[PDB]
Amino acid sequence: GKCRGLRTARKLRSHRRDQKWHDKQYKKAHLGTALKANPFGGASHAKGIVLEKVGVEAKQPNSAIRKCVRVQLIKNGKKITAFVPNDGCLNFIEENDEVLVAGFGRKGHAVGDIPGVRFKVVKVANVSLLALYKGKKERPR
Amino acid sequence: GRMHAPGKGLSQSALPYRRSVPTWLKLTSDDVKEQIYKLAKKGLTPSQIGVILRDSHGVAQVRFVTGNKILRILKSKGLAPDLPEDLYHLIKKAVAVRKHLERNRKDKDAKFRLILIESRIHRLARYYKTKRVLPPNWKYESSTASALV
Amino acid sequence: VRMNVLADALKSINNAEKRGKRQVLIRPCSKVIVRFLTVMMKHGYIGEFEIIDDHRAGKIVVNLTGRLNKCGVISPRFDVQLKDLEKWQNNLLPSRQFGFIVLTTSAGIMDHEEARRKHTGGKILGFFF
RNA sequence: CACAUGUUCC
RNA sequence: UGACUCUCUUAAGGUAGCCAAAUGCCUCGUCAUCUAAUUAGUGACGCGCAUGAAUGGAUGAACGAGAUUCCCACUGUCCCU
RNA sequence: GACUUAGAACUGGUGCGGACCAGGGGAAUCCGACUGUUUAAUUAAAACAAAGCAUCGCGAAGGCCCGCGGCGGGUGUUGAC
RNA sequence: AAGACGGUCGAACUUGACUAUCUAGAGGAAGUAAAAGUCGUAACAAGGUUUCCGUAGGUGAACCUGCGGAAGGAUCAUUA
RNA sequence: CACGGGUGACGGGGAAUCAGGGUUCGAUUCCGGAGAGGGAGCCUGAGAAACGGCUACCACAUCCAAGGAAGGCAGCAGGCGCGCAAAUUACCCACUCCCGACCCGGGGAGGUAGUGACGAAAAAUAACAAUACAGGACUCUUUCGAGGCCCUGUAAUUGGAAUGAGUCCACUUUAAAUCCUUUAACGAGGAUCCAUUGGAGGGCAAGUCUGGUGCCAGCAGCCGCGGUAAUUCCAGCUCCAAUAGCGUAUAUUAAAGUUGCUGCAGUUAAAAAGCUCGUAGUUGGAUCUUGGGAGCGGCCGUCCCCUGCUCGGCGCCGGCCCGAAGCGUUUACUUUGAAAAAAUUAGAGUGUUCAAAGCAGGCCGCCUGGAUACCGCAGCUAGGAAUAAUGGAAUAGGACCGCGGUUCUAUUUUGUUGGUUUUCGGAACUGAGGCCAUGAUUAAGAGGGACGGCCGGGGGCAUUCGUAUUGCGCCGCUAGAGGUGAAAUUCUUGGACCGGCGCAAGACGGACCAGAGCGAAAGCAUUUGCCAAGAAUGUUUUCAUUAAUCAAGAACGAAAGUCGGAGGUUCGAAGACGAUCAGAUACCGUCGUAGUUCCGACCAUAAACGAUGCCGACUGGCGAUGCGGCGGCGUUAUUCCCAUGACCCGCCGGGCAGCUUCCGGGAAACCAAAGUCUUUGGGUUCCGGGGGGAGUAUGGUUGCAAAGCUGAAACUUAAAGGAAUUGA
Repeated sequence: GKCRGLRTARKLRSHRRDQKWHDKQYKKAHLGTALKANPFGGASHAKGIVLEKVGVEAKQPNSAIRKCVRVQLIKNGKKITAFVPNDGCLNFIEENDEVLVAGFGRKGHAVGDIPGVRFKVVKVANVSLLALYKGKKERPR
Repeated sequence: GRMHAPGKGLSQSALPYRRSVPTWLKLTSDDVKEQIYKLAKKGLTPSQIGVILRDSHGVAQVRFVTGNKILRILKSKGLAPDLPEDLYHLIKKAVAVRKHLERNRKDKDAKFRLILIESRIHRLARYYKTKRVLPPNWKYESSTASALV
Repeated sequence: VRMNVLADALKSINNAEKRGKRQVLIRPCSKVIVRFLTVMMKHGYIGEFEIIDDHRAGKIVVNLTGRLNKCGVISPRFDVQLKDLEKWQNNLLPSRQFGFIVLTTSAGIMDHEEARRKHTGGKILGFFF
C-alpha cells in the first residue's frame, strides 16, 4: 500500500474493491455476463439432444480429424459442438439420443488440437460411454 | 521550498543564542516603546520598525529589550492596523495584478499569476479566522478590495 | 514536509551504521527520541549519546558502536495488545534470542520484555536489533 | 536513376 | 461479381453527395414493410434512357389556405335511404 | 370600502364552458427557410421577393443609364463600410 | 334477522404511459479463425524515402504528403 | 456515498481453508424474522390478520342430475414436472417432551427400521514350518568351495495350525422387532471364498519390451507423440500410485508476494494524468516534572510518599491518628472486573476393547464428574498518564482572601397565642479593596510577508533595425536561362538569365548561440521605452504553525483543425504537369488552394519524455558553469585612487549539468537516484494485472464541426514482451 494513514481504511478498502474488478478471475466470477454466456449456467453436467455428427479439422503441425457431435440442450435450447471422448466411439453414438455433456477440464478454454470445443460426452442413453468401450455394457436396441 | 514556486532556497535570519540585551544599547524598554510609538504614529507596518531600529538605533531585537514584540506592543496601545500586514500586502499585490490585467488582458502569464495571490490570500484569510483577529464573516472580495490600499 | 521526527532520526543513524560512522548527528531533538536513545543504551547497542540544547529544537550527537544491524520505525503507531505482542515480534524481530521491540506505554517507553514484566500494552514505536 | 517477391517440418 | 490489368480517345472523362425523386423509357425495376388483397406510400439496392455540386449538391429544427401515404376518433361519403 | 382566490357541507333525473363564444389529433415523404408579394375577372403556388453568400466596373475629365439639342440630367444633399 | 344508506381498508378488472430481459428484420459496416487464393511490399540491416507520435487531406491496398514534436537514430564527439 | 438499481442476499451463532494475516460459504437441525398458490379483509380467542379458520378477486384444479357444491402436501410418506442432482404411500408412542377435564386419551412432533459407496471412524482379502536355491555377518582357502553357531528372500514344491464372510441355533436387543455382542455346529492350500481405479517421454513414481497402425485411427489438463523400427495411438507381458477405493467434470481455498494491511509493481516487460492551483479527504516541527528519601539482597535490583476538602473509635491531651461516604479536565490508548444462550472451537478427566464418538463411571452403599478458555467489533465500570488529540488569563467577565451595600428566602428564636425587623442557613446582584513572581515557551537548515542590491530569449503593450525573398520601374549587354542521377514540365530577340540604381509588400530574427539563462508546462532570441510579475542571494526585519499531498472544480496548454475579419513574401497538405518504374495514384522537379502571417473566439490532443508524480531527511568524492553574497596577494581601466568595472585565488546557498568508484540497487541496460526493501512501514495522490477484441460498441457529457472525456462484453489465443550473449 501507498497511503499509510491511521484512518485511511475506507481509502484502502475502496482501492482494493476497485482494483479487484481489473482482475480476470474476479470479474468473471462477479458478472452476470459470464454466467449468461455459459451454456451450462454453472452446472457441472447437462443433458442434450444429438442432431448431427460434425467432423472437426485439426490445428498446426499435429493434423488429424477429431470426431465431434452437435449437442442441443433441453434446459436452455443452446447448441454445443461436443467432442466424442475416446477412440472409435462415434459408432456408439446414434441420432436423436440424449447425452450427458460436461466440460473437458480447461474451464472455458479450447483444449489442445481441437478448435473451439470445451465439452465432452460422458453418458449416452443413460448408459456410460466408458463401459461401452470396456464392453461392460451394451446399448439397448 | 516555496508553496507556489519550484524553488528550494535557504536564506533567512538566524538569531544568536544569547537572549540578553546588547552591552552597547543604553535605551530602556520604555524609550524603545516611545520610539516604536513614534514610528507607528507616522504610519509604518511592524516589519519596517524592526528594520530601521536595528539600522540607526542599534537594537538587536525588540523581544529581548522589551517584554513583548512589535505587533504586541501596538495591540496593547491600540495602534495596530485593522487587518494584519501579510494579508494587506497580498491584497495590495492582487489589486496591482488585476489593475494590470485590465489593460493587458493578453497577458496569460499575469493571468496565471493572479490565482496564486488569491490562493495565498484565502490561506491567510481562514487562518486569521481561527485566530479571531478578523471577523468570522470576513471575506476577501476582489471588486471592493481596491478601496483598501 | 517533516511529518514524523523519530522516523528521520532512526533512518539517519541507520544510514551511518551501514557506512559505519563512529558517531552521527540528528537535526531534531525530541523527548521521544531521547527516551528512544535511552532504551538502546542500557542494552549496549550504541555508544554514548549527547544532546546540544540550543534555543531551538536541539541537535543530538550519538556515538556509535558496531553492534547495530538495523533500527527501524513503525508508522503509524499501531496500538499493541498483550495477546498479539508475540505476533508482532514473530514477523519483525529476526529471532527470539535477541531483537528488541520498543513501544510506548502509560508507565513509560520501554522494550517488549519490560512491558511483559509490567503487564502493560500501548502503541508501537519501532524495532531495532 | 530500379533491384520487387518466393508454402509448411529438424 | 470482380479490386486489378490491357487498350482507343478527348479540354476534363461526374469527385463528395443523392435517386425509380417534381429528374428512370424499359417499369407496375428488385427486396422489406404497410393490406385479406396495393400500378399508391415509406426504407434500401444503382449498369443513373437523361442525378449531381452557387446552371448549386446534401441536410431539413420552426412555419406553410403548397403536393402525397398511413393510423385514432368522428360522422348519411356509402350500405340505403 | 371593496373585488379576487382557496376550502368545506348540502343538493338537483350525472346535469352543469347547459344558449352564444369556441384548436380534431398523431406518424411520415417531397418542396420552399421563414414574415411577405404575385397573374383586378379561371392558376396564392414549389412562382417572385427576402436577409445570407460570391463575383464585375468605377478615385469624378469616373461606372451606369437618360436626353433631338446645349458648361443638359439623375445616381449625387453621393466618394469604395 | 334479511336489507338499504354513508364512510374506511381494499382484492381485482379495463384503459394509457414508463421500464427490465429476450428477440425477427431488407440492407450496411466490423472482429476472430483456416487458404498452396489474388494484388502489391509498408516495417525489422541507413529495409533501399531513418523510425515513431499528435493533427488534417488524398489514394485499390498496405500507405503517401503537409505542419509541429521525440530518439525508442546510423550522431553522447568536429575545434578560430 | 445520500437516493436509486442489482443481489444466483432470510441474518447470526458458525463451516471449509489457511505459519501470520485473509478468501469463500452459511437453503440446512440452535436463536430470531417471513409464508402456507398470489393479494386483500375479517370472526373467535389473552395471544392470528391464523389458512391441518373463514370472506371475496385472480390463476389452477374437482363432482355434478347442469339445479348446485367443494380445494389448497414450502406438514410425514408418496405421484408428475423440473433437472447433473436427492429415500418408504413402513412400524410405534416403548425414549424426549408437549396438549387436554387428564396417573389412564392423543401426538407422520419425535423415536425405531427400509433405500441409501453423500460423507466420516474401525477394519478382511491370510500366517507359520520343512525341500531346492539366490544370498547376507563368521573360520579355513592367495581364488575355487565348505558348516550353518545367527539368518533374509524366492518357488501352484509340500505339510498341517487359526479365524472370518456366509449357512446357522439359543439368549440378548426392541413397544414388537432389526443390527452389534455372546453361544453351539459347519465354513479356506490355486485358503477360485480370485480388488478394483488411473498411468508408464517430462511435471510425476513406474519398459527405449513384443506385435498391429502409418500425421489415419487417435493420445495428450500443458509441453508435445503419430507421415513403416511410435519409450505417448490399439492390444499382450511387465511395472508404478491409492486401496474398498479410485478416476472425471464443475465451484472454492492454499500455492498467488499473479489484488500485496502484513506484503506487489509503475525509465525500457502492464503503467506518473501535459502542467499548475485548488475545498473536501489524509498526514502534520520542537516545547509544560524530574528527582529525592525510609527498607532488603550481592554501584545495581525491589515496595511506599511527594495528593486536597460529612459521619464514627485503639482513642488521647480546640488539636492529633485511623475507618467509611462524596467531589475533584475530557478522550483515544493500555490493564482489570462484571455482564457476557447453548451447540460448535481449543481443551481437563474418562479404556465406546481402539477410534470416530458419548458423558460417564470405579470400589468392597460409598467416591465422585459432567471443568476451563475467548465472545472480539459495540456498550458499562475501575488503575495509569508515555504517545496522539481539545482547552485555559494578554479588550482579563483571570484565579484566591476578607468584604461593604441590595433583593428574596430555610429560620433555630420572640413561653403559647398574632403583625414586624434582623442576628441567622441558602440563592442572586452591585462597589471599594488586598494578593499573585499578577497571565505571553520557541522563533524550525518549516512556511507566509516586508526590505536592499541585483538577475534573467520570463509575460503583455508600443517603437525601432537588419539582410534576404518576391514583384515592379529604369539602364546595360546578351543567346540561352531554370532544374536534375540524367532529362523534361517552365521563362526567353515581345530580350529570358545576369549586373547596377531604386521602389513596394509580407515573412523571419543567422553568425554572437553554449550539454548557457528564464518560465508550472506548452514555450521564450533585432534596438529602445512603458506596465505588472518572478526565483535566488543578503537580512540580529515582521506573523507564529499559518504546513504536505489532494478527488469535485478551475487556469494555462506545441503543432494541426474550425468560425469571423486583415493580409497573403516565402514555404506548402489537395490538385495539375514533367521524369522514374511493370505500375507512382510516392520518393525527384515546375506551379500551387487550404494553411503557414496579425487580431477576436473555439478546439484540449503530442515520442506534451527525464518514457522516471509532489513534500521532508540521510548516504562518497572531482573539476566546471549561472546568479547573489563574503574574503584575499596581485594585473588592468575612471585617472586622481579609495570604490566600482574586467581578470586571478578560495568559501557559502541552490540553479542546469558533467566526470568518477564495488556505497547501495536492479533481470540487465544502467541509476547520487532507479539507494537507504524478505534486516519489507516518513507523508500523500494517480495508475497496472498475459496478449487481442479495443480505446471498440452502447450509455452519459462537451464541441459549429473535427473530434474531446468516461468506458465494456461476447469471442479468440499459449504465448506476447523487456534486458543481455553468440552466430547470420
